[PDB]
Amino acid sequence: TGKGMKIVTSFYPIYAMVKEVSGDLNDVRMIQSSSGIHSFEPSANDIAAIYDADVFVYHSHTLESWAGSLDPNLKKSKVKVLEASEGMTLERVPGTLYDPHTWLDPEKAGEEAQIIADKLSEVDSEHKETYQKNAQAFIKKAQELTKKFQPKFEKATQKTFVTQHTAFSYLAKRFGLNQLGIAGISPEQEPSPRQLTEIQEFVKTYKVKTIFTESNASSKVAETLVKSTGVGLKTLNPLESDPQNDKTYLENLEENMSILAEEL
Ligand code: NA
Ligand code: NA
Ligand SMILES: [Zn+2]
Repeated sequence: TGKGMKIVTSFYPIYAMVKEVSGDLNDVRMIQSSSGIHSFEPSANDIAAIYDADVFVYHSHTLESWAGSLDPNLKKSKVKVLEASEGMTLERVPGTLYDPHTWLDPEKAGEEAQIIADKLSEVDSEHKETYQKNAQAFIKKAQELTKKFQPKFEKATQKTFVTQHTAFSYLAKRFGLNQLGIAGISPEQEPSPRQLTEIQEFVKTYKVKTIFTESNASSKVAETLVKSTGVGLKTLNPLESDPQNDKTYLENLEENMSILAEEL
């Protein structure tokens, strides 16, 4: 063919992971309206752009809540709608609600790459070879990232970190670390400020030096935490936006894995 399969994609970890699985094969574009995956709701335009694509790929029913309820066979469409984490077992929001933030655990990015290739290679049978090997490398350089880093986080310099929202729960757990998010699983679940007072002392108790913000401006509520008791601000990417740059997906995961481990 002289085109490829037109493929729409919810947000970055998906963008990057379909693109890595496809290599040079398909027309992979991202819903790229822009805003923030947790609170984002597709315009009539994006909806029509989905129904217009050959393939649409999202992360999970627990994140992109519109997606279930996309109705191609009714709205006269022929999209393959693909939930890339389908089957993947998600941890419950602690103590109904589940943490979607898989992609940040190198192993789990790996498993999601696979699912992608599988579903892609049933939909576009010819290119099964290209998908399964692109994914295969991916999972391989992911298992290697886990290996490079397991010792880093072993040597500790103690455990705990605090991030702008609750995104690193899966990373942290794969590495013996424990995290605290200023916000809940989504950035719009902001503290209280009774919660703010607790997290304030958590910084003290567990003796934490850097609060990790994002660019993604909407945490003054973090800024104002150096700007209270304690000190120290550094930015840590949950990969919900794309940084663009050139870097691969795993290259960006690794880069923020640097930052976090270097902080010890
Ligand atoms: Na479908
Ligand atoms: Na092929
Ligand atoms: Zn998030």
